Amino acid sequence: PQTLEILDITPCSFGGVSVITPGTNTSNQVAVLYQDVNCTEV
Amino acid sequence: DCTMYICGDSTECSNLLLQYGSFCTQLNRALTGIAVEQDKNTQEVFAQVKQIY
Ligand SMILES: *[C@@H]1O[C@H](CO)[C@@H](O)[C@H](O)[C@H]1NC(C)=O
Ligand SMILES: *[C@@H]1O[C@H](CO)[C@@H](O)[C@H](O)[C@H]1NC(C)=O
Ligand SMILES: *[C@@H]1O[C@H](CO)[C@@H](O)[C@H](O)[C@H]1NC(C)=O
Repeated sequence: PQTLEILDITPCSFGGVSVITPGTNTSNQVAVLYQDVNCTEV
Repeated sequence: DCTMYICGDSTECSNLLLQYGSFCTQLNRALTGIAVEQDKNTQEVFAQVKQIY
């Protein structure tokens, strides 16, 4: 509204996240598969 | 994602959706059950044999 320009609003919180883990009775170490992304956020 | 689909990027709405409880979990339980059997459907059709000829 102040200076005239058109700003696209892109929703945050994007891309799928998966949890690759053995049973918690085995180990608590987990691998996290991030769909729809490159290795950046982490 | 049934928290994201219903309430987009919203804390006030997501707090209201958490009052609905297991609804979000039971939908993904059925979608995962599909996602598992669709890999099983492909497993039953294309691999009937252990050896690659
Ligand atoms: C309002 O702010 C914009 C910059 O965002 C500026 O270009 C404009 O001149 C301002 N208008 C007035 C009169 O405050
Ligand atoms: C955890 O693993 C141990 C050793 O294999 C087994 O004896 C036990 O039944 C398991 N417990 C659970 C909760 O899976
Ligand atoms: C990620 O980007 C690199 C180039 O910077 C590309 O070579 C790689 O295939 C990309 N990986 C994904 C997420 O497809």
